[PDB]
Amino acid sequence: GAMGSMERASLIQKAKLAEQAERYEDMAAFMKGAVEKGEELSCEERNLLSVAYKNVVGGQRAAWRVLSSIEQKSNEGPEVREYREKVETELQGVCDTVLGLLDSHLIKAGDAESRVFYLKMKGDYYRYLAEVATGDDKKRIIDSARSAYQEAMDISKKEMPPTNPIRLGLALNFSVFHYEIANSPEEAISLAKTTFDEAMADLHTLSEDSYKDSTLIMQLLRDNLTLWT
Amino acid sequence: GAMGSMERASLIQKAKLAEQAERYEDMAAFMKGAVEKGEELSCEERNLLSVAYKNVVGGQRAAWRVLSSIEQKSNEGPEVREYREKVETELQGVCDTVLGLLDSHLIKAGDAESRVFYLKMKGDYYRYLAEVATGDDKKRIIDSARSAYQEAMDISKKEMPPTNPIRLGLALNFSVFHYEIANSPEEAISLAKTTFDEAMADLHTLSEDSYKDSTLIMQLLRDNLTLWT
Amino acid sequence: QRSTSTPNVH
Amino acid sequence: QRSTSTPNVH
Ligand SMILES: *CC(=O)NCC1CCN(S(=O)(=O)c2ccc(Cl)c(F)c2)CC1
Ligand SMILES: *CC(=O)NCC1CCN(S(=O)(=O)c2ccc(Cl)c(F)c2)CC1
Ligand SMILES: [Cl-]
Ligand SMILES: [Cl-]
Ligand SMILES: [Cl-]
Ligand SMILES: [Cl-]
Ligand SMILES: [Mg+2]
Ligand SMILES: [Mg+2]
Ligand SMILES: [Mg+2]
Ligand SMILES: [Mg+2]
Ligand SMILES: [Mg+2]
Ligand SMILES: [Mg+2]
Ligand SMILES: [Mg+2]
Ligand SMILES: [Mg+2]
Repeated sequence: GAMGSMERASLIQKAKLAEQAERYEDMAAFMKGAVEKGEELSCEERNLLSVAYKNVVGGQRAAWRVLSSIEQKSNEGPEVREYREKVETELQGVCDTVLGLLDSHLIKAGDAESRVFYLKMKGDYYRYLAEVATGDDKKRIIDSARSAYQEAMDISKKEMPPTNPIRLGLALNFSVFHYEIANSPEEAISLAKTTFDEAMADLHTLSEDSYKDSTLIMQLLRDNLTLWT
Repeated sequence: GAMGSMERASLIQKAKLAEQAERYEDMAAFMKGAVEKGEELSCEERNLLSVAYKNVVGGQRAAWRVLSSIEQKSNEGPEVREYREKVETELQGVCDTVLGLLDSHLIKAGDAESRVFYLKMKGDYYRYLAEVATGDDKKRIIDSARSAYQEAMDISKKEMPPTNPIRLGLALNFSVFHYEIANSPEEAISLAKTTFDEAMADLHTLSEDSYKDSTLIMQLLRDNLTLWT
Repeated sequence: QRSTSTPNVH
Repeated sequence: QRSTSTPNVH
């Protein structure tokens, strides 16, 4: 790999510099090189990996959405479709890269925190592939996303308190899957509601080092429920 | 080139889609392909080219500035310098690409508007190279920037009214050159002042199709003068 | 208006 | 605070 000659610690340091510089493709490349050293990631490093790729793919998703909307408004020349397909292919290549790292290196064994986080990540990037998929593929990707989310859900309910931010973020994203991808708004609404209600019922489990993250997700669950009702 | 097989009109159309999608590297690539067809650019197309590359290089400049500031604060491991050099090299490659298009294809002959705009662009991208340059190079790049700006200034004062937005934008950027690159604040201040004063004295020459651009630059000239006094 | 998923923090 | 140059429009 392009990062093969660089020390793991230097790769982590440069990922942090790239985040500060808002160079998220660089940051993702550095974090990929760090993963490929084959050691586990700490919580801080998992956050760098997460932030990097989510920034890269988020810009691709937002571009895809602009072009796809132009494409559909023009169905009421080949250039819009071609350019949309070009962005789509790039997005799928980024999702394939992330899913490959998860399967090749990251998902194992290990923290319950870390196992849940990687399975949630797997669900997310299958979901991003599902946003642009069609046909025989699309059903494959959707079941892949569900299976990853559902395994993460089982572990999280077993091993983490109901305010844990990975637990909450996973439940938030799983409900978005139900609503936006699986077309199961009742499933999405019931998951969002019980997730929020169970966090409030066990509010006392907020952690000193992550309570701002937890309460942010609880509010996002409530915003989705208002949107959906 | 990568765009060699695509129709010029399709390249322009896709540049416009890429601008809407905020894919400025794509937009710059499309506009480079359009330039390489060897026909002149219209005002609208010159704007696409300008917006695209300025977005690409602006993100590089802002990243370079973050890393350079971290680098200097750490002079009071090689990773910061290495990563700064990596961003620097990318920025210089973009400036070399733009300067090559200008010299290979764009600067000729033609509109006084267009001749001034390309010479101003040449000044700008030499100035961006000068922001990161040192040594025997730096003096070369600085004189190159001045020579391009000064020729553009002569033509603009001869052929364009004092409110013309290319004329104003050029004068604005030339004064920034004087202040920030050549370390000639009096030169910068006297150019900014006479540029603004001459635009107000001939305010009646504002054009219906560009007066918002003109008055924006006049305000930027005034903001620089307040900053500099 | 689309649903909100987990954002980037820290 | 640095000087302002020409911005991107349209
Ligand atoms: C200890 C650890 O694994 N840290 C890495 C974090 C864990 C949480 N995720 S998340 O994507 O679930 C998330 C992101 C933002 C916010 Cl505000 C959350 F509450 C959760 C990111 C990586
Ligand atoms: C007709 C034509 O050549 N249009 C292309 C424009 C001309 C002006 N430049 S500029 O960079 O000088 C400029 C940019 C923004 C604003 Cl608000 C200006 F007043 C000038 C861009 C390309
Ligand atoms: Cl394309
Ligand atoms: Cl279980
Ligand atoms: Cl580097
Ligand atoms: Cl003259
Ligand atoms: Mg190592
Ligand atoms: Mg029609
Ligand atoms: Mg497709
Ligand atoms: Mg262990
Ligand atoms: Mg052609
Ligand atoms: Mg020190
Ligand atoms: Mg250097
Ligand atoms: Mg002609």
